[PDB]
Amino acid sequence: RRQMQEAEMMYQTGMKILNGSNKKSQKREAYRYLQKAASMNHTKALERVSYALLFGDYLPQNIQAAREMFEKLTEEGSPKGQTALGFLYASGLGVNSSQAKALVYYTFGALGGNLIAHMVLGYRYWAGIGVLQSCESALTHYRLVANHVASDISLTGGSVVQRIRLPDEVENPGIQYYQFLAEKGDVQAQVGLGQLHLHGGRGVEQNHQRAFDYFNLAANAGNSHAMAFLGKMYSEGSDIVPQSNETALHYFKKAADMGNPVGQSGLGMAYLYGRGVQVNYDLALKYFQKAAEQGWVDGQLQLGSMYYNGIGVKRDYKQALKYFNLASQGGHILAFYNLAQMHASGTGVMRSCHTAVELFKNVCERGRWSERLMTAYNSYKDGDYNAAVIQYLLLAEQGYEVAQSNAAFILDQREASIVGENETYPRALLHWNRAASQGYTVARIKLGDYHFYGFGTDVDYETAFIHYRLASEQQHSAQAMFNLGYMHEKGLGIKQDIHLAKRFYDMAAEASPDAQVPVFLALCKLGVVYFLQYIRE
Amino acid sequence: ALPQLSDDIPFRVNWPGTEFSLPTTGVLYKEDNYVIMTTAHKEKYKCILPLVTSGDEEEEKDYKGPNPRELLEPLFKQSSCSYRIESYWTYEVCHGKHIRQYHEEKETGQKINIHEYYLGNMLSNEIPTKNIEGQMTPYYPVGMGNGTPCSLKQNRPRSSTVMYICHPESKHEILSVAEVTTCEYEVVILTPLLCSHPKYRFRASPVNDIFCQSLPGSPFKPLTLRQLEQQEEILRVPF
Amino acid sequence: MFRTAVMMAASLALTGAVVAHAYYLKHQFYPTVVYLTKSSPSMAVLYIQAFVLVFLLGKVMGKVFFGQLRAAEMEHLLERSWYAVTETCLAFTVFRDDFSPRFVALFTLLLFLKCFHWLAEDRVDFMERSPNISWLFHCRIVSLMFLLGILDFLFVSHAYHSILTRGASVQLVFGFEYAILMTMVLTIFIKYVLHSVDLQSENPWDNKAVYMLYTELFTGFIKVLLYMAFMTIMIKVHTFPLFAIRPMYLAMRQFKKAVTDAIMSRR
Amino acid sequence: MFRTAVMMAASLALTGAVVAHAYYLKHQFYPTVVYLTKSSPSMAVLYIQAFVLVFLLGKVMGKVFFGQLRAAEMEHLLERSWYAVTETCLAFTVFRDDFSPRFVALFTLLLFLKCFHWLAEDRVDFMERSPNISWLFHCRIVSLMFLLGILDFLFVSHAYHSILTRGASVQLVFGFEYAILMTMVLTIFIKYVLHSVDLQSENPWDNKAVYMLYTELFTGFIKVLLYMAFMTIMIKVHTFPLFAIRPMYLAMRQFKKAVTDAIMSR
Ligand SMILES: *[C@@H]1O[C@H](CO)[C@@H](O)[C@H](O[C@@H]2O[C@H](CO)[C@@H](O[C@H]3O[C@H](CO[C@H]4O[C@H](CO[C@H]5O[C@H](CO)[C@@H](O)[C@H](O)[C@@H]5O)[C@@H](O)[C@H](O[C@@H]5O[C@H](CO)[C@@H](O)[C@H](O)[C@@H]5O)[C@@H]4O)[C@@H](O[C@@H]4O[C@H](CO)[C@@H](O)[C@H](O)[C@@H]4O)[C@H](O)[C@@H]3O)[C@H](O)[C@H]2NC(C)=O)[C@H]1NC(C)=O
Ligand SMILES: *[C@@H]1O[C@H](CO)[C@@H](O)[C@H](O)[C@H]1NC(C)=O
Ligand SMILES: *[C@@H]1O[C@H](CO)[C@@H](O)[C@H](O)[C@H]1NC(C)=O
Ligand SMILES: *[C@@H]1O[C@H](CO)[C@@H](O)[C@H](O)[C@H]1NC(C)=O
Ligand SMILES: *[C@@H]1O[C@H](CO)[C@@H](O)[C@H](O)[C@H]1NC(C)=O
Repeated sequence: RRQMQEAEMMYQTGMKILNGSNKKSQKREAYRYLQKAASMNHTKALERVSYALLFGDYLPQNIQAAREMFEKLTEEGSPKGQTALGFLYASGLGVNSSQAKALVYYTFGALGGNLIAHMVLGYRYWAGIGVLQSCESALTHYRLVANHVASDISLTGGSVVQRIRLPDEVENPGIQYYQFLAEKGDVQAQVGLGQLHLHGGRGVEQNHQRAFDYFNLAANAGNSHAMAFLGKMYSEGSDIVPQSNETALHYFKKAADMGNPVGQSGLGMAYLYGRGVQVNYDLALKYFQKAAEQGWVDGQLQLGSMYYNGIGVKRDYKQALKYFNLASQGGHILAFYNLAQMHASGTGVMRSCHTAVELFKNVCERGRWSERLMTAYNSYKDGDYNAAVIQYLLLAEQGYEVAQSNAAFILDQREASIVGENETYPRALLHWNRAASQGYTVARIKLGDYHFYGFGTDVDYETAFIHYRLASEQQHSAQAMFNLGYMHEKGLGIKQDIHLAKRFYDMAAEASPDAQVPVFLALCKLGVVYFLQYIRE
Repeated sequence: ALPQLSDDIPFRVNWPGTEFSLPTTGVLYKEDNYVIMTTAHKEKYKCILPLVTSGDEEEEKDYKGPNPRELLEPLFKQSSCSYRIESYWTYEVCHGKHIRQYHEEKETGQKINIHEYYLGNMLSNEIPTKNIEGQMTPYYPVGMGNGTPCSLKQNRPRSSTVMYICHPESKHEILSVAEVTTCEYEVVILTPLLCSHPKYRFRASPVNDIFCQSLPGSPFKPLTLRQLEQQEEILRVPF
Repeated sequence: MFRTAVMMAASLALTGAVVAHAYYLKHQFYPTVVYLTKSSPSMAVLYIQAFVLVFLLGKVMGKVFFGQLRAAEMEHLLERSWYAVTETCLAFTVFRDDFSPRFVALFTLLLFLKCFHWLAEDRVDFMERSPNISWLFHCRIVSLMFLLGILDFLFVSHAYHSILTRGASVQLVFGFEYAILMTMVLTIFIKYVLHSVDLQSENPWDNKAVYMLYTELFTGFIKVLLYMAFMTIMIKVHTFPLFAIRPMYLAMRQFKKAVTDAIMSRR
Repeated sequence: MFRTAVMMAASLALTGAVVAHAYYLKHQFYPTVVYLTKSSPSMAVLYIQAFVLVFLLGKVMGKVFFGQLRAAEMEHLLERSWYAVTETCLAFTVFRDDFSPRFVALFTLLLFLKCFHWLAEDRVDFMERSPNISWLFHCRIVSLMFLLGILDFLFVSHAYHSILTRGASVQLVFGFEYAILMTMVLTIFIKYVLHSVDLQSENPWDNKAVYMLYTELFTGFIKVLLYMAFMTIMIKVHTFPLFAIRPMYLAMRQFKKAVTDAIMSR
């Protein structure tokens, strides 16, 4: 009993250090206290450090003690220890890869309340991976996740993380000067750095205190965007900036008066929600109308929720779905969630499964677990290929399309040594196959290459021809019809015909400006063979 | 195994309870293939895992119905036949009579001519199968030639083949048109009239269902699952 | 020739060191050739191998037409090559047509014919000063003018058809230069015909000076008209004329000398 | 001289007509200057007038420094100017530093300095090739060399300061050209000192050839180092070098021949 009091104190000493310091050395000394509680069988410490051991993140990677600490977590009945043991049994990391066992662990992870076992089961029922493909099983599991994401981190949290593809970064590669430009007094540079500090992104960590000083510097300059952003910081509130409607609404009222679209949305929203002012339904709709007219993302979704719920305007679901479908193309999560809640319920639009689940999939793929794309990407750059594929194999399991290709790309180049050389080509074909059926083109060509060369399969020219054709008639990749021409001039998997080969060769010429050169040398070789046939005649 | 067991084998988690008997027909089950599982509410369950066989053809195929051409007789006699629209061309297959491919020539509201090109006029114990998108699928072939003559093939007539593939949600529509050789064609038709044939029907992998028996003392099915099934039946039927 | 051999073999081991570099990152046909034509260090070597296979080709095509240089054509060509290389790079970047495979090859093909047409002109001037002329040398001089005449008219008409097809572009400037070289071949053929006419006659040709003076007078007015219209067209164009400049002044200086010589002969 | 005066009068008349056209619809001096700066034909006329005035000033400076043309140095300077105008146009177009009047004057000054350096080298060679020499010509040559060296040093210092303060631009190429001109001026000063030492004695100097060979070898080494540095700067630069090209080969051919001659002499 005395160990339990010490272990809980040891966990809280590390948990306080973990939240307050973002340094890599400081985070790893936070996990030095969590690991001590793990040896004392502290429950909530075992969840945090076994995922750290498994993913090679904040601790040195070792699957064997990660798995051993998962089996201690399963007998207790943890929701997060049952889920990640399912991920091991699905990918065969230290175990013999039984999909029958991985479904049992996932189904008990989802009953336990986890939202990764709910995403994975919502993606397996949606794509028919290990189970029967089914709407209604994949809609119940993608809702409980999307209910959490939309309620918790809508804008109370918020995780706008870039989804960077390694194969695209190879084919075409993609802060101090910006900080120095803002140091010279530029209001636009300060607002750009302030947006990159209040929200974060592009490899820059969030800094609420630094964003407040940068926004106030541009606020004195009189920038319209900075004036609304300064009011928004005082409104929502934080540790650095206290929450107060009164000063925030007055500044937003001044911004909405002159020209601010961001100011117009906030001034209407403060009046609509009655944050420090009287509720004015007609004034809010009129103010947010110009916010929709100017093209504000947060204003278009704000007006639709007034008509979908019938607050101020008549319940015109045709007009309500007009705003939400407009805001969805701008990239707003609450537009995606509210659109999918209309399709699934059957109000406004007909009760459609399939449009709901692809809309519930995009709101689910922007949760708190999506930042592990960056941790998997940063571990790829730093030469940790064992810890960059594990964090990419979990997100590949969850249903991501970028992580079903980046995990397959790392396994394709034989870089990741956690899986054997004797298994890595079947494991890379598995995620090329999953990514190709999610509207990705390189994964459709690379599905053709694996059956062309026998990369993990028996060499099958007929199946390679199909995957090259499927990347031509739908996605129109220029390499997909150049490769289609080669199989027609050489007779691999199909009866040879030179006339079709030319057809499919010059199809690449009109489909991309990059194919003008390699079709020129290929048509000339085709012509020389044509010249060779007429000689022997 | 690599090619079939990659991810195509469906599993189902079922809860028959403490008083249950393992099935002796279909899939093979072993008493040593098992995992003990405990919920967060301290409800202990025993899940008996299945050995994946999913093999053979012992489905007792007994088909006393008519031939596959008998069902397509109503399709040909109806003469309500499908179209297909592409980038520039438009093939039109017509069931049992003719196959046509054309694009109507159009000037600035002036020209009314047509690129006229015929495709063909329709004047073994193993059913052939076609790899549709990498998955094997049976079909019924019918050949029709004597179309518009091929300029690039020694003035020989154009020959075509028509492929019927069962699809219960389709309405006799053209799936995809391709060429094997020049002036040699195949068209896959998704129609549900011949779905009644067991061999032509949509092949389904057998579900390797999992018995998660209740260890003595626990309820028949976990409590958080039971609350989950209740909400979904509530969310579904109003919707 | 051996010094050119060490230039060719060390170049072919640089082209094959950048192709075989690209068939290490992208192991197929299409992603290799696409990579080679996008990365500029890889595209630089292939341009080097193009010119190293052009000068070597030029050293071969200069052997069929002429047996060897006469120790003054090489000095004359190299002086004109410096002006031609400076002028060709001047008109390319000024026209804003970008460094493209279609633009670089077309421009360098003009200098391939311009140097071959300039070498025959020095041979044409040496033809009158050489009393010993064989049958084979006459046939080769006839052969070079026929290929120059056909290619000049073919490049003139195709560029003129491109003017009606698209409009004002860089092809009008290159077509105008080929038209100036078109009359250069005809003047060279006229001088070759005039010298061969004087070669057959075993007496001094009194009308040779009158025919030569009238030929340059015809060339001077044709060059002036082809340059004045080009300057007026480039005046009303998006960019300034710039480009040749000196070749028009060299033609005008030769035309002024030819005009003064005809006035002195007439008076 | 009559043709030059007639051309200058015609250029002045054209400039006056352009000025009248500018101050015929814009009464204010500021609006007239703005219209002149915003008009392509007025700018072209002003550039032509400036070029004519610069040619007249260069002719006056050449008449002040050199007594008369040598009938071959004039042709050499004409060929050098014909090459240099094309080289300057190619450098201006290739560098993509935008067409402005602030760099045309600097380019003209650099061309005039290069022509003056070539004329000074030709005058030194002619003085070495002539037995009759006057003290006035020597004093004028010394004054011209001192003025050219001072101007080259000032331009090199200004270009170095601009490169260190601003960054990478055409000022780096201007500084490299100024350094090449300074090296040429130092070599010409050494050659003039050797010629003055040799002309003071009424006998052939056997060590004059060895000293000239050593000076030529040092100048070739300095030119090779400068050319290698300029080529490395162009390779590290984003833009293509183009530019002179021919002067690098001439320096390399002279340095290789002099080293072979020195090895043959030794
Ligand atoms: C945008 O607009 C449309 C739709 O929005 C896009 O599809 C279009 O992309 C391309 O645009 C052009 C211009 O409209 C389309 O028309 C072109 O096709 C004309 C018709 O030719 C096609 O079909 C013939 C028929 O051949 C055999 O076909 C089968 C056997 O396979 C037999 O059943 C049949 O009986 C024939 O025997 C093809 O031969 C032809 O292919 C051509 O042949 C060469 C090899 O020699 C191939 O490499 C090329 O693919 C080539 O196109 C076409 O598939 C063609 O016009 C013909 O020739 C002359 C030139 O126009 C005409 O004067 C003749 O009257 C004759 O019609 C020519 O290709 C047209 O340009 C084109 O089909 C379309 N898509 C493609 C690439 O197929 C977009 N562009 C625009 C602005 O329209
Ligand atoms: C509980 O903690 C002890 C520490 O003494 C250690 O043996 C192990 O972590 C746990 N014991 C078990 C699981 O029997
Ligand atoms: C599962 O993998 C472990 C790894 O050591 C092995 O010991 C065990 O026999 C495997 N179980 C099988 C193959 O059924
Ligand atoms: C706005 O005022 C209301 C009471 O009028 C208060 O409950 C609310 O917390 C205020 N808003 C914020 C962000 O504090
Ligand atoms: C593993 O690789 C070996 C060769 O290294 C070969 O027997 C085969 O590819 C694989 N064998 C097994 C049993 O996995």
